[PDB]
Amino acid sequence: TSIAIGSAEGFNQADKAINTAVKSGRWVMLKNVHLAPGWLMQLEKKLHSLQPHACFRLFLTMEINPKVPVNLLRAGRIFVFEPPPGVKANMLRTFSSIPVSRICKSPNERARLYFLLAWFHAIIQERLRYAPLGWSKKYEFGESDLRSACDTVDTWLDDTAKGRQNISPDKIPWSALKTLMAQSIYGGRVDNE
Amino acid sequence: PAWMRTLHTTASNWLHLIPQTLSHLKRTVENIKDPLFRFFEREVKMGAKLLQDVRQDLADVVQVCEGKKKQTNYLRTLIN
Amino acid sequence: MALEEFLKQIREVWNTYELDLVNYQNKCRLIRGWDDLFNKVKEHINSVSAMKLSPYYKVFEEDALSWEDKLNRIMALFDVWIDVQRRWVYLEGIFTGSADIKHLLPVETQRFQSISTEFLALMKKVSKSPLVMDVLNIQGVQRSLERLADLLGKIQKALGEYLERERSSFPRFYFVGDEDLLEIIGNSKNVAKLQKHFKKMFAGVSSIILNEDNSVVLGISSREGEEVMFKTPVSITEHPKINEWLTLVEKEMRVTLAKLLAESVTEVEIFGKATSIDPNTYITWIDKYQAQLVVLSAQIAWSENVETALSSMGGGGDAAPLHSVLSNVEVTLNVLADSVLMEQPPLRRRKLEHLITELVHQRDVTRSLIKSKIDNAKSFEWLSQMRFYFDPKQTDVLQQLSIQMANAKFNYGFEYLGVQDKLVQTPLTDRCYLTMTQALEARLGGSPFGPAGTGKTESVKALGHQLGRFVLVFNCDETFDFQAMGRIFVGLCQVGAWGCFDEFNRLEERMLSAVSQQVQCIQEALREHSNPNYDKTSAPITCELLNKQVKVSPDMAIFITMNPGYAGRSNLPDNLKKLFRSLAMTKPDRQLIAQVMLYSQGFRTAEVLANKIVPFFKLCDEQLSSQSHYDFGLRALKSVLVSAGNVKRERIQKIKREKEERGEAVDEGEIAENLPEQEILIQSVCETMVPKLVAEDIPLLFSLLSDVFPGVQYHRGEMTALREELKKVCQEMYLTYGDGEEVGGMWVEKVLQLYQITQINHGLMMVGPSGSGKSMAWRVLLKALERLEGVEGVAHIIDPKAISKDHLYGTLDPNTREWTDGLFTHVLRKIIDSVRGELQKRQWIVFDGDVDPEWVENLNSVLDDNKLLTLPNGERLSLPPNVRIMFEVQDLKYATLATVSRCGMVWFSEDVLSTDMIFNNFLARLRSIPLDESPMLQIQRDAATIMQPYFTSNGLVTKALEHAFQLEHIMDLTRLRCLGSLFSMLHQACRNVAQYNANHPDFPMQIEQLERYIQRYLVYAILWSLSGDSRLKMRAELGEYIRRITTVPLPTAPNIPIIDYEVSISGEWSPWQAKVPQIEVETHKVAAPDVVVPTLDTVRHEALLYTWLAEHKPLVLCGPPGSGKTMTLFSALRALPDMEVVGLNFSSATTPELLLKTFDHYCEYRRTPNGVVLAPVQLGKWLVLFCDEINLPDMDKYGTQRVISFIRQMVEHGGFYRTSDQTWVKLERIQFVGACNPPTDPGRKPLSHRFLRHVPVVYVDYPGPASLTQIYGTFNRAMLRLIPSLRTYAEPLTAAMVEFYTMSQERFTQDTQPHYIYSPREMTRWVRGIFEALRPLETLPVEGLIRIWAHEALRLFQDRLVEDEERRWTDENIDTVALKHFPNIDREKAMSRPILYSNWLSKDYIPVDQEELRDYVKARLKVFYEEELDVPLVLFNEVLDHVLRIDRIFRQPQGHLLLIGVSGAGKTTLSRFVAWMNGLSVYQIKVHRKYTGEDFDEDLRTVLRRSGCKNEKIAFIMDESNVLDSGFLERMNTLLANGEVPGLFEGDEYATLMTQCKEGAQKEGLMLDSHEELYKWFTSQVIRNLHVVFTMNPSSEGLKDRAATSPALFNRCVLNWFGDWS
Ligand SMILES: Nc1ncnc2c1ncn2[C@@H]1O[C@H](COP(=O)(O)OP(=O)(O)OP(=O)(O)O)[C@@H](O)[C@H]1O
Ligand SMILES: Nc1ncnc2c1ncn2[C@@H]1O[C@H](COP(=O)(O)OP(=O)(O)O)[C@@H](O)[C@H]1O
Ligand SMILES: Nc1ncnc2c1ncn2[C@@H]1O[C@H](COP(=O)(O)OP(=O)(O)O)[C@@H](O)[C@H]1O
Ligand SMILES: Nc1ncnc2c1ncn2[C@@H]1O[C@H](COP(=O)(O)OP(=O)(O)O)[C@@H](O)[C@H]1O
Repeated sequence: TSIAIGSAEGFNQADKAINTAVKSGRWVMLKNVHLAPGWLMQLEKKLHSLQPHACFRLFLTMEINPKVPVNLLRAGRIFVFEPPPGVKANMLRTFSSIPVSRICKSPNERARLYFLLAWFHAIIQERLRYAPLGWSKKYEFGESDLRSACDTVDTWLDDTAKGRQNISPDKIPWSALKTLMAQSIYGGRVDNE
Repeated sequence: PAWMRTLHTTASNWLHLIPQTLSHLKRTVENIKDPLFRFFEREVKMGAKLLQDVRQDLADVVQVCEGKKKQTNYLRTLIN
Repeated sequence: MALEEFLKQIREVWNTYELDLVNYQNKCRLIRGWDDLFNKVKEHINSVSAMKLSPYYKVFEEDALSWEDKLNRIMALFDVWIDVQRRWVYLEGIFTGSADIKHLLPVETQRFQSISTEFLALMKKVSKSPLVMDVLNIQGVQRSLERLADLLGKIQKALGEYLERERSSFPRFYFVGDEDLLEIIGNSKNVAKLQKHFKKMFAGVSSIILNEDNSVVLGISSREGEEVMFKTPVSITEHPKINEWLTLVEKEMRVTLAKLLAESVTEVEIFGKATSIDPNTYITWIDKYQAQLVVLSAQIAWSENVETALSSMGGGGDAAPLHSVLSNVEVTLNVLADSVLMEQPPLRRRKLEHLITELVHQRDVTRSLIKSKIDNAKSFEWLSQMRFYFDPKQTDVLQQLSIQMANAKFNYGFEYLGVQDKLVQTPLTDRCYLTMTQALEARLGGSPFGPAGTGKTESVKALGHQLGRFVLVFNCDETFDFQAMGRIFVGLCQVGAWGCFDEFNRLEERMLSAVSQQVQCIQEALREHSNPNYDKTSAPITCELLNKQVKVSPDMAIFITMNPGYAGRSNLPDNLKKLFRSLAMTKPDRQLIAQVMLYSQGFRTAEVLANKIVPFFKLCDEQLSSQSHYDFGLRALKSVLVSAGNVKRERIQKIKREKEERGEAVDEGEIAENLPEQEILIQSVCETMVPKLVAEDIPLLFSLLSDVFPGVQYHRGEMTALREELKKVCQEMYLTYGDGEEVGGMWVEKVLQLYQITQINHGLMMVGPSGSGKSMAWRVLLKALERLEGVEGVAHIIDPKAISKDHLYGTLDPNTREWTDGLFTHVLRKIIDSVRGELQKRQWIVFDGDVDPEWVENLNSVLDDNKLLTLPNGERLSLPPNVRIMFEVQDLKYATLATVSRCGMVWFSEDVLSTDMIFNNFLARLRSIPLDESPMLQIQRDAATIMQPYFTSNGLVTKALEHAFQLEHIMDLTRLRCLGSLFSMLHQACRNVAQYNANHPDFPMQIEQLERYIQRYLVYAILWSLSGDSRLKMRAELGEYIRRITTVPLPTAPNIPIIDYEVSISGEWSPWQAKVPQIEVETHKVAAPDVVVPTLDTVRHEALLYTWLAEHKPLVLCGPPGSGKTMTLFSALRALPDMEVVGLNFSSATTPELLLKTFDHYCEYRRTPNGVVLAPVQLGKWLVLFCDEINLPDMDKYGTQRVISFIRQMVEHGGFYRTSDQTWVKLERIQFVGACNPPTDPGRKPLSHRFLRHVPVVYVDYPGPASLTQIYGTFNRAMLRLIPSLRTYAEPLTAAMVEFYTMSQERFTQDTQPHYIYSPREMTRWVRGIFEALRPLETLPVEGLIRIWAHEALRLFQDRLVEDEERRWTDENIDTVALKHFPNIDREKAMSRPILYSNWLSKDYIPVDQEELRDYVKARLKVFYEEELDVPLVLFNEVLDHVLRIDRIFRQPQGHLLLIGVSGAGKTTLSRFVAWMNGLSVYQIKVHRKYTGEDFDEDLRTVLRRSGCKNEKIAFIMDESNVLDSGFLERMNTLLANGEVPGLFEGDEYATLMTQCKEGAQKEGLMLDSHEELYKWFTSQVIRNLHVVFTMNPSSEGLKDRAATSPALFNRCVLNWFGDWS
């Protein structure tokens, strides 16, 4: 049960979902909980005096914000999500996120296209670290851009390759992918010539 | 006070560093037709205004640090 | 006798006038012809006033008087009846046509049956005798109509659920408010009333076409008159239900648009694949079909031609038929350009412009395709374009057309868009199209972000219109919460419409996170709709919105346009950002948008014009001086290009008219060839940009024009008729009018520029410093336009910052989801509805006040081209063409680029309104308007003649003002503040002359005496107006300068300044010292609160305040705390018996609500023919609202004090707005006096210049050492008369007092501690304490007097000290001062360090021994333990000191304590012990976690009831921890300062309090019956009985914060620093 924090009915849904899941053993995720620190303190107090089901899990997804209560941080286990340390780590994360069955489809060139996409994403995200030289500003090149690029690659490869096992590299729609990534997927965030 | 004396010395040194005069450009019937003059007049105007404001503020700070004048809200904010 | 003839005419008209009645479905006879009746009533009222003007009026006065009353009554009745009738009509249609409402809502159905019976009975009575007077003479008719209106309103408000269900029935009703939805549902039978509501439910359908029966819908029409005729007309008789035939109309609209598109494509296939096109055939085809249809057909033909050419070239080595496509496009473009070069009908002209834009885009695309050597139709260089494919073989007409971009495929929605302004399709609108279509194919939203003026909101609209979608634009703000956005989403999903939520980042971050859920579920529903596995035969795709299953239409989409570069905007959560595909729209291609715009408008030199005009705008941006109101962006180029097209059309029409009237020879080609397009563009550029320019930038911009456009000159038109109207209006308004370089020429030019801007922009801003003539400019323009065009001008002036944004725009109730209209919303909706003909008048909504993004960014869609006021409840209000939105501001330092860009600017400088103009206005008003309401007029004329030489250019007043601007004043000096002060003082001089004439009927003032008096008083008033708010040194400086520069006789004193002299009525200077006698105060009146020892400053300030108050002019007293501002004001008001003063104590949390509570208590609202008037309950008395801390109220982040804006509106405009019903309330018999500390003091803010313009400021400084010596020597001489042996010690003692005071005031300042404020208040308390000690004693040696003096010095100057060294300094300096001024005394006897005084061991206040006091306190503590509180206390010396101090304060009237010290030091326990000792009952508020402001109000009511009605002495002990909100501190501040909270007792609570006060007064033996006397007695009792003891910790920043949050804690509470135990 996924609930986005921020509204009073959102708090009611969160309370009801937690009360149901601590008995049924289902998972409850609450997003952007950093926007309600007082309700976070109340939630920590509620969680301390509780004996939930063995399979119950409560995920609280937030941004790193000093307003998050300290007692909640001590009560839970913290996982920090941030850009991967390097190109190799970025490519490993990309290859882990993308399902194997998606890459290993009918065209044998899809694997190489996905590898090139992963390398491009890793290079761009690593260039983001050097803010004035790698880019001009800290662009939000993230997972959404990678997913959109993968969807575009899949769409245009299935369009060009009508279920064939192999497609000649000359026939791959390079212009389509390049233009859509430069103008729509990655170039949409770019506001600099 | 220690911070009062430190700010007095700093403001006196800054007043020594910053220049004191900047004369505005003179308008002429043929000077206006020159875009270079149309830009340099804006440059000198902004520079002179900022210089006058900064010099007045630093003089007020020095006056406060010697106790000659009382602290105001703007003077308190500037000193802070 | 013409008055009698006209009265007889009116009598005959009203005796013959009958209500025009028309039958209503055989139910009743409804009144018809409201406009004629209202116009007749207005005309007759104006005629009666015109007769009141004449003198002969008297012989008929009473009769005419009687007439107006009847007339007024008529108006009043018919100001309600119409509304009633209208309401009933639609309500009837809801309770009769619909059968489900009786089962759903039976109770108010029966209620409406009863009210309908009453209404039909009344209508039958009217039908029996349709005479207007006979109807007016019906008993209780007015009350009956008001009761019917109230009941109808309650029923109408009780119909929300039915309206929601009906919205569910017809989804487009989600975009219609409850009022208009009720109107639509009720008036379903009478279709003619629904025509004004179709614009809110459809994109381009503004009205529908019916037959003569109004039973068959033959088609639809747009706002431009374009009509679409249905192939299958919709029959209303077959489908009586409103929603059913509305749905049929929408479906038939789509079907007929599809069929007409098919026919148009079949027709346009001829023009395609054709080498030469006949212009006549193309024009016939264009006229045959709609604008969107002809553009779509051209796009389809071009796309199919390009596809065929690419299929032909697919071989690679084949020929290139793409050149054929380019040639056909160029031929058609040449035909279109030739067509637009000659006169065309406006609809065909817009069609031709759209076709030119589309074909220029097509030509560019084809040239790019040829240049890229494209030979395959599957090349992405062709696939990335927007391609239109038509399939005539498709059975479903709605699916015959497909629009494809890359892999994205869309179906045309076939929504009728009317004639929409098409956007040049530049490269960024192509990139925008590509990115947004990619987002749509992924079932995501679109997010074009970037600065403002880039195309984000229109590019979204243009893409939606290109796909034939209904795009709804929403101007988001912080009030778009989860529920409002969810309901908007429900409406969009059910309709199938595009939602463009602009300024999306203005929502709260929590609200964005919450709305992410709805966006995600909507996108999931859309994605499951896209899968081919889904079949429409199955259950429709639904999503979970607002706990409801809402069907989702595949045509729906969500777009958000935002500018992330604004600071203070919300950050979208990542889970919300991942739902949208973002695109940076930063640099629009302005060169192409111009070139294409000028090409489509008929300019032959469009390329040269664009290449000259875009760099010109860049040059203006980068070369003109940087101003906050300058905008040279895209919304300013498109404003110039549109104006250029309009000006070219006007010039062509003018040339044709000249040719017609001079011979007969007209040729379109000759005119087009010989036309100065350069001059047209320059004229538009000037008309748009010159008004905003500052004085120095005009020559720069004209030099830029000469550089970029050499040889062309801008000669502005001479609007002779408008200038004559302006001259007449200025003459009747006492305003100076001038032509060119004459006095007032700049102002008249500014007025003409404002008139020019009104015609181009529906949003205006008059930007300029206070007193630059903006208000007079637009008022005179409105009156002149009314007199010239004959269109009545109505102006609604709104102060946007004097009220909250909720009160300005409206409030959505979080519980019942009911919308309450704000001020601007109510005004705009009333104009739009046009119940009383508001659409036939020129409506100007002037936002006079400060502009900040928070309130004005809600007007982006209004001041844009959407012209829509978007509300959170999904309602959109279209701006009528006759409405102008005006912003009269003094600066734009807080407005953003989005606001500045959307509005036309007129810059008023202080040089526009010269001082000669103000002098002329003053002199004309003096010579024309009598001061009494004629000997007074003759006196004014003579005085104006005498003052004429000095009120000239380079005169005495002008030079004096110029010199005074160089001095230093306690407040910022403005010209109009000084001028208003001077004019008020001169009016007072004229009134003084009139009073002298009245006092001497036999011998009135002669010419020479009047001249002498007026000249001397002019010098005196210049001194007191140009230097009143400055120190004595600056007053002396101004006096010396005037003596240098004046020729008026002046006092010949060698050193006494002129400011020390007054002007006697005999025309001679007389010293002020002659009015300052050495008075002898009574012994029992020593240092009393109302006793004033006259001094020079006292008498001068009293005279000045009397001068300013007698004119009812609001005024301000600025000075250090305790200087004597309140004392001087009360002493001056004592000379004005017809003025009742009410004291308000401003704090940092003060809002206009305090003033509203004071008005609700001391004043009343009454209804008059002219509106609502708020006047004091007392008759013939003027209420003086004395505000004590005017500059304390909090200034927001945009530099505005809301209460200061409220007071400025109430002074400048003479009233305010009631937000309960948004009704203008006019103040009567109310004036304003304010008091404040200098703005440089901590916590004080500088007052607005607009506010300061209306309030003269007088600087009341601390009395000098000589003045202090005089005042307190008089007090000490009065006091020491009790003991004769001490009388000879009156002179030294005072000196010692003064000396010590001065020393303390020099040693302890606010730099050390915030509460280290020493004032003559301390000296008054010193005299009071010594007098109280000496009063019971019959004899006392000098040593006892010195001991009392030292004790009082310790209690006043040492109790507040924080550090020990300060207290040691105080002790040592008291000793030294006493020895210095009292030598040869027993030092040890009078200065034994334990200086203790107490009345516990005796009847009198005599010195007490420390050990005896300790034993007595021990015994009393034992009794205290055994009775009240059994908490043993250890007694040490500081405890004895503290209990003595607390007893001292508890024995004083209105004695409040502020005990500051560490928690656990015993402050509360000692306070309770002393209160028990003195018999006071201890009251403490029991604060818990649920303790709110209402609980504190109840506790305050209990305390006030006990201490004011029951005569019970109460010590109210309050801690800083008990304060949970700032309202606690506000009420405590008011109670501490005044002794009564104004809004605490309201409703039945006030009645109960009045009954208890009457009982208490009867117990005391007083005869009080009136509520005012009862409340005054209650306040006196509360003052005498309630002692508030405030305890807090010794915080550093907390004390400074409290010094502003609760000022009375440091002025009315004695501060005791207990601190920590030493
Ligand atoms: N044409 C005129 N000739 C003479 N006096 C004028 C003229 N126009 C305005 N004034 C006077 O000059 C003063 C300016 O008032 P006005 O209301 O025009 O100023 P404003 O720009 O609205 O100031 P604010 O920004 O404070 O509202 C007033 O005394 C006004 O009556
Ligand atoms: N391609 C274009 N062709 C013509 N006018 C355009 C074009 N792009 C923007 N405009 C105009 O620019 C102005 C600002 O555009 P708009 O989208 O309202 O701004 P914003 O992006 O700040 O919301 C409007 O007058 C709009 O019609
Ligand atoms: N001429 C005077 N006669 C009597 N009291 C005076 C005189 N001048 C100053 N004072 C004292 O000055 C103080 C003024 O305080 P107040 O009237 O509250 O002024 P403010 O509102 O400016 O603080 C009073 O204590 C008053 O007795
Ligand atoms: N002189 C004293 N001797 C003994 N106990 C004291 C003394 N002064 C304060 N106390 C203690 O203070 C406690 C309550 O503190 P209180 O008087 O309420 O101080 P505060 O209100 O400043 O917190 C009492 O229970 C008592 O024990």
